[PDB]
Amino acid sequence: SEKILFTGLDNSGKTSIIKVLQKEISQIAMLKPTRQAQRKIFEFLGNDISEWDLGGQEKYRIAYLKEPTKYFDRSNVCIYVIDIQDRGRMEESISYFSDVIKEFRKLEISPLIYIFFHKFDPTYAKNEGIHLEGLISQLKDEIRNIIEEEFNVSYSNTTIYDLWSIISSFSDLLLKIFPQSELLDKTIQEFAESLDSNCNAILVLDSNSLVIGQFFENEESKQILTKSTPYFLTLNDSLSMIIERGNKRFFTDQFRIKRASEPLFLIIMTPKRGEHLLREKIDSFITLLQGII
Amino acid sequence: SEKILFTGLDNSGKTSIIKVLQKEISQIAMLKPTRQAQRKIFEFLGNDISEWDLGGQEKYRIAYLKEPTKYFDRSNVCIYVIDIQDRGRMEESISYFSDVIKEFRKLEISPLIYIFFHKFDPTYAKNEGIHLEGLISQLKDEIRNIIEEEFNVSYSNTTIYDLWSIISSFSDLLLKIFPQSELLDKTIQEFAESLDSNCNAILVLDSNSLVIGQFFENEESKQILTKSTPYFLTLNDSLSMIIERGNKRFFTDQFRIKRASEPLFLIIMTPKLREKIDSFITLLQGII
Amino acid sequence: SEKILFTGLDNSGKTSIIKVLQKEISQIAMLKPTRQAQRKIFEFLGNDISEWDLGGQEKYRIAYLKEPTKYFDRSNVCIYVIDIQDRGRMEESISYFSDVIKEFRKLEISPLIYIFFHKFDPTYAKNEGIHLEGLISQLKDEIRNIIEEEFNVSYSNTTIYDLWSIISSFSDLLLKIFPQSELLDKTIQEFAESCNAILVLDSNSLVIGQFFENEESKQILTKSTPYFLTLNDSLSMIIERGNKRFFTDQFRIKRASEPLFLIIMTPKLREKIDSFITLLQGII
Amino acid sequence: SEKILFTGLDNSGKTSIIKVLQKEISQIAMLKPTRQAQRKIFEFLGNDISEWDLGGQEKYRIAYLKEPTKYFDRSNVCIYVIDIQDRGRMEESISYFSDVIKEFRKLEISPLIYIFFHKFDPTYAKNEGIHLEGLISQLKDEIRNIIEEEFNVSYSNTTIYDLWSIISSFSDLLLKIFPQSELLDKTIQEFAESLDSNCNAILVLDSNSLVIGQFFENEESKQILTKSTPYFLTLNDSLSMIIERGNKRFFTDQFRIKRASEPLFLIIMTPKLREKIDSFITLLQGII
Amino acid sequence: SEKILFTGLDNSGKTSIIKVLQKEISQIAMLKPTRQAQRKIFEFLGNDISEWDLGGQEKYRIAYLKEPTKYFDRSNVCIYVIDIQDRGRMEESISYFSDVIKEFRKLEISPLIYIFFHKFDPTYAKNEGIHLEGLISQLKDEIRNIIEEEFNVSYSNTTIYDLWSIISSFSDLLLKIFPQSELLDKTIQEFAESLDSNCNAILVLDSNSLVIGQFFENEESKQILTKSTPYFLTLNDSLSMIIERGNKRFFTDQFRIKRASEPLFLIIMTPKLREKIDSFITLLQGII
Ligand SMILES: Nc1nc2c(ncn2[C@@H]2O[C@H](COP(=O)(O)OP(=O)(O)OP(=O)(O)O)[C@@H](O)[C@H]2O)c(=O)[nH]1
Ligand SMILES: Nc1nc2c(ncn2[C@@H]2O[C@H](COP(=O)(O)OP(=O)(O)OP(=O)(O)O)[C@@H](O)[C@H]2O)c(=O)[nH]1
Ligand SMILES: Nc1nc2c(ncn2[C@@H]2O[C@H](COP(=O)(O)OP(=O)(O)OP(=O)(O)O)[C@@H](O)[C@H]2O)c(=O)[nH]1
Ligand SMILES: Nc1nc2c(ncn2[C@@H]2O[C@H](COP(=O)(O)OP(=O)(O)OP(=O)(O)O)[C@@H](O)[C@H]2O)c(=O)[nH]1
Ligand SMILES: Nc1nc2c(ncn2[C@@H]2O[C@H](COP(=O)(O)OP(=O)(O)OP(=O)(O)O)[C@@H](O)[C@H]2O)c(=O)[nH]1
Ligand SMILES: [Mg+2]
Ligand SMILES: [Mg+2]
Ligand SMILES: [Mg+2]
Ligand SMILES: [Mg+2]
Ligand SMILES: [Mg+2]
Repeated sequence: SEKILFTGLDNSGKTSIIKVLQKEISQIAMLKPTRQAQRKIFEFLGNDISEWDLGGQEKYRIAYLKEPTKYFDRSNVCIYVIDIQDRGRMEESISYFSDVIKEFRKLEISPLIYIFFHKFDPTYAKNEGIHLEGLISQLKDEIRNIIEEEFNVSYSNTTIYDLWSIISSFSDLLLKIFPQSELLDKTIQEFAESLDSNCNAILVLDSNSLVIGQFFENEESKQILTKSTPYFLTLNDSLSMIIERGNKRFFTDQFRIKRASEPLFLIIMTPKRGEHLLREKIDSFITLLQGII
Repeated sequence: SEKILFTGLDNSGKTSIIKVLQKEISQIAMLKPTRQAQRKIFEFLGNDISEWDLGGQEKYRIAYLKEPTKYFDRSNVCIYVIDIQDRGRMEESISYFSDVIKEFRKLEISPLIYIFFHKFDPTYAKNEGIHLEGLISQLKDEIRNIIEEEFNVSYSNTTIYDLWSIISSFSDLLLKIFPQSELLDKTIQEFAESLDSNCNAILVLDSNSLVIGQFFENEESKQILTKSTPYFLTLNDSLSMIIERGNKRFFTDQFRIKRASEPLFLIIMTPKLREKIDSFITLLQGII
Repeated sequence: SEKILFTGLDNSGKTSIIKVLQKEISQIAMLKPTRQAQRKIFEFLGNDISEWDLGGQEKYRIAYLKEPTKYFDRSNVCIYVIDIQDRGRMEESISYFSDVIKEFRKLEISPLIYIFFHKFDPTYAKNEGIHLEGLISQLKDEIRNIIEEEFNVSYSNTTIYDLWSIISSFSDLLLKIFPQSELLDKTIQEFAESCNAILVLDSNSLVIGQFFENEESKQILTKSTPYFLTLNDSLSMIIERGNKRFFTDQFRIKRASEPLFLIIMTPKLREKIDSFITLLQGII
Repeated sequence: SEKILFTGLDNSGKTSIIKVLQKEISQIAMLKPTRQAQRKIFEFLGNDISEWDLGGQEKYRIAYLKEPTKYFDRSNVCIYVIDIQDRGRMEESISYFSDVIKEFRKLEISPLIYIFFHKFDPTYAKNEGIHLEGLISQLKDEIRNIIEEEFNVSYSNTTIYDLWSIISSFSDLLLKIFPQSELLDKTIQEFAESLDSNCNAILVLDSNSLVIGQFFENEESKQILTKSTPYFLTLNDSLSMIIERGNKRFFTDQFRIKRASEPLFLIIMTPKLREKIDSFITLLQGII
Repeated sequence: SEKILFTGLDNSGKTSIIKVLQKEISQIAMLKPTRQAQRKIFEFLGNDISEWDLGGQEKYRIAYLKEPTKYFDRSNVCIYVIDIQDRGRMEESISYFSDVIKEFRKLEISPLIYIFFHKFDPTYAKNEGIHLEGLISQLKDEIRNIIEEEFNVSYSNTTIYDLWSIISSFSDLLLKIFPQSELLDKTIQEFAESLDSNCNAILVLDSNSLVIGQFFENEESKQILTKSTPYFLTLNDSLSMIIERGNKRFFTDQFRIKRASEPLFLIIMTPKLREKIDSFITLLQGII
């Protein structure tokens, strides 16, 4: 299987990120500090994945460093969550990150390192401007000096007030473990162009609502589709569909692949003024996706 | 202002019904016994209505009867909620119903009485069958002997597992307080027939999602629209729309009327013209 | 009957504050933008109080200013909520505050104005420090220029991450509407002298009386009382945890429907508590 | 590792039971039908245990039986949940239970079979009485004819309206996977007797609030401590202790054992000595 | 021989009903709780019948269910008596009834079940109204669910304040064991119409004063004769007769049938011929 480890200081936001990934946002208010490690198992495209949420209180971080084989071993990815709104605890956070990397070195493993600069809220980021960007740049410099190019590192700005920032970062991480064929993007890109200027955006999602494939004509089309899709997903699950809302038309479809348990979800967005997508075009597209993914 | 009173024994389901009406079903798992009377104010078509939820524990029921002018006076509608799954407490429920009716008599007021035979769940109703039907018929006989034709009494079977049963019963109650013109049903019927064989069902809702007008070509069209509308409303609120799914097409629209604060909601289901809709809405704005 | 009006821009936090007051914190994650005016009624010491939660989205603010008599009239207290983390919307917030004050002037009423500097979170205040205090000073100066000594104005810092900040501020507001006798504080002050802390709460868990020997005792009792309440309501009592001892009691007053709650924290006498309760029942 | 499997028909209540075990009762109102298998990992006295929640809708049960090695294999316990309020689906429930037992036989494994007669609510049980008792007796006969003494079977009446019904059954189930020494029951018994007539009830809980040991002088002392302890825990967790309410006094304590990660919880109820509690704790640390 | 079983909870009124049948109403005030089973033998139309009065206190009921073959075996009729004034013991009563039926199932016998809804006093029934009727209808449903159409069940409302209610129910019970020829009712009907409109009511009784045949022109004629007959019997016993009183005339006669030990009693009420009577007696002698 695969092991994904969430770690970081207490209050950094690890459990809230997980609650977003589980579509259980309503449980974020009732969140208490996580006690030791909480573990669950989920499936990504036919592969079972174990997820570890390490409670970040100091009494728990010490226990993690006392029995490192129990917690840090066999990790394929380490998600390290930093509360970028809490400058006063950043030095402490980098210090605990150095301890975690040191444990990986003693175990002689090199998991993918994914840093979530978390609580990067829209309101907070707008009011803080380049002052916040400079702080993140200093954080990366400290992280690079600790990593010393012995680990692969990725960085993402995340916030529970932007579901896409969490979904796409977690999807990008899973697709680094399970790389996709270049044919996938080439097929999606060619399908969009075969519609002749009548395709603003496409998403291919799995049963966890994680992103398997994507296309965006521009930044505005990306914002419209990624912000509307969760509500269309809620509608689909509660009830193929065609939805006209505002100046856009949405085509939604479910399809299965051989190796995965549950169906995948396809959504295509076009201008409302555009021609209706021919069903035979969507079906041939789905047939290729079933052979590529 | 109009006064609507929720009363009945504890555990009968009054607050859960209100939570359904407030679109807050998720809080039903968190419900505690209601402490005495809880009150809110909402608007229905430009009229304010105060809503009283009276906690049903015995210590509160005694307080209600000790100071009747503070709780039962000026009530325009009394909703009496009966847990029809609790046979063992029905005699106590009817007994307390007699007390409430007596206080109305002493105050010399005649509010509309609306019985909610509540917790009429689909699974429960299917397993209990004619026994539950006979048990409800016996409850009605006891209520009739208490009322003695001195009050207008309506009945409905309700359950939180059927949102339509609660929404349409409460809408029916409010439309008895505020009667509609006969032109409304005629306009909805005439608009439906003007679509040839291409109009299965219509719903006109207010901002509380209460039913102001309705049309159903048959029972199957009624089931499809009433079960699907709550999810379209959640989508519309979370974001004019058109939704095609299966063999049906759904048109949703919002329009305002002069006397009401928030817009109304129109949804039309057809098998799979903006002018017909715009002209329909214009007629509704002059009638509703 | 008294009318309390919650207003301010959308996203400022008004409904979350109300949810804390209703002991419904678990619903804050499920909150959506409030549509128009949501109204409820509750009792405070035998008095009925109507509470108005005005949705702050611009389309609703335009409707409030189009029909001022329907929303702002007969207001006894206006609670104006400002997201002090959102400097980018502060000019917009002060401008709408000016419009609200103007409607009060045209109605010729003078409600108590209670400003909540909301989202004053412990982490945010720790990191912003003195820069945030200067910002609050600028807001007070603007509000002063708008009020022009025609309204009584009070200020409070609030955050859903400090339940006491919201409970005490709202209690302080209600005690300005319904003033208490000075004998209440003196009776509590003298009972303790006869004690690290004392709270007298009503059935809404609002603060009717309080005593705190020092800042440390205050933090201990204020943070512990909700769970002592949760224990009580869900279930007199005597509790010992740590180096402290707690005494909880319930009693009724003549004009109130539900009982009041008394909790005393001492370092670790029935007759002295019963005489203290007797005096409270004759003063509150 | 150990594997616990929740299965049964859709709507039987499996996920609600798990929500109670996870101290997330507030989320029961938000539950949706479970899609295929949901899996979590928890610790019981130092042992990692995988928990499988198999969604019960028919399209999922067909998938389970198509690939029985992926779902039923290596199971230590099978919890089969039956909605005993839904007589109309009991024949369907027993038939799927027989299919599950058949898959265990083809795998040549013998998990403990634990039947939960769920939704045994206080109100429903009181109103149905002996009529429901006879129906449960008929269910046991069908289960026994399916088992044919090839499996170990346990039965429990459960309901989300009685938290102890679910906690104690799940605790009883875990203690059969990990049998305890007879010294634990004797030690708890002797300590309660060393207090003379000053010990009404004792509970020893783990960090999951599952029951490791228990003592009850009589049925009334059992109902007082079990219904009070969740609020004594929520107090302690959200915040040693002594509490006096009514005619009772309570002592709470936390202690750790060598092989477990988180502390255990001890609570003693007496009618209204620190050295005696410490020595009793020291004994438990060498026995558990 | 035939076996009739009187059973039911203590205080239900079993022994009081038997005292009415034995013409010993004066002993009702001296009744104590019956200790275990009391047994008598009486003759009905040439057939010996054993009558078991089972004491209903719980310690006796437990003794019955411990040795079911001694008490319940070979029963031809089980009379179950329910005090319908005591709602607080109806669950206990229905539960014990379920136990008795379970013993008949294990014995693989199917006696006639006769339910006496007892203490249906005129004053109590008048004051309780349809509330008592619903309760009896509820009890009837519980009995049906317990029986599952495996037994013949009859019902009657009985009370010691209406001798006819007890006499006619016990008579109807015995005639179900020993069905009569259809020529009997046709003969009584034909004799009545042969007297023109000069025949309001007829009773044919045995030496136990049980009703072998009856005829009533209307309800008033039934109430007059059924209420006057007990005193006519006492006069006849204490001493053929003719009695004129008010606007009615009563003819009484005694006759024997070949298979019965003691004479039968014929009473005819007419508005105010020996030969007609003698021939009517002759037909009855060969039909009964
Ligand atoms: N503004 C903002 N707040 C957030 C965000 N994410 C989480 N929070 C809040 O931050 C607090 C910390 O959340 P948690 O998820 O419990 O943090 P944690 O890392 O799991 O803490 P531990 O359980 O001790 O490990 C919670 O009150 C969240 O509501 C975010 O993206 N933006
Ligand atoms: N099966 C079923 N249960 C229901 C239904 N409605 C409410 N309940 C449950 O019945 C219980 C009673 O809920 P409440 O709404 O608090 O009852 P109440 O009348 O408000 O009781 P008081 O607050 O004491 O007056 C709750 O546990 C609900 O979940 C229903 O329609 N069907
Ligand atoms: N950090 C922080 N966030 C808060 C606080 N209070 C509320 N929020 C968040 O701010 C957002 C706005 O909350 P609301 O209470 O709905 O704001 P509102 O004033 O009611 O907005 P309208 O309904 O449009 O009038 C929500 O996401 C809350 O979670 C707080 O004290 N601190
Ligand atoms: N009255 C009563 N209702 C219950 C009880 N437990 C669960 N329910 C209700 O039963 C319904 C089914 O609950 P679930 O837990 O989702 O059932 P499930 O077995 O998980 O169904 P699937 O996800 O399809 O497998 C929900 O509406 C619950 O509220 C109970 O103990 N008593
Ligand atoms: N009002 C009223 N009381 C009755 C009636 N029949 C019996 N009772 C009273 O009910 C009480 C019970 O009478 P029993 O005949 O001794 O009852 P039982 O079933 O024989 O009791 P056990 O001997 O213990 O089995 C007596 O006090 C009677 O006076 C009736 O028809 N109406
Ligand atoms: Mg956490
Ligand atoms: Mg309630
Ligand atoms: Mg709001
Ligand atoms: Mg489920
Ligand atoms: Mg007797």
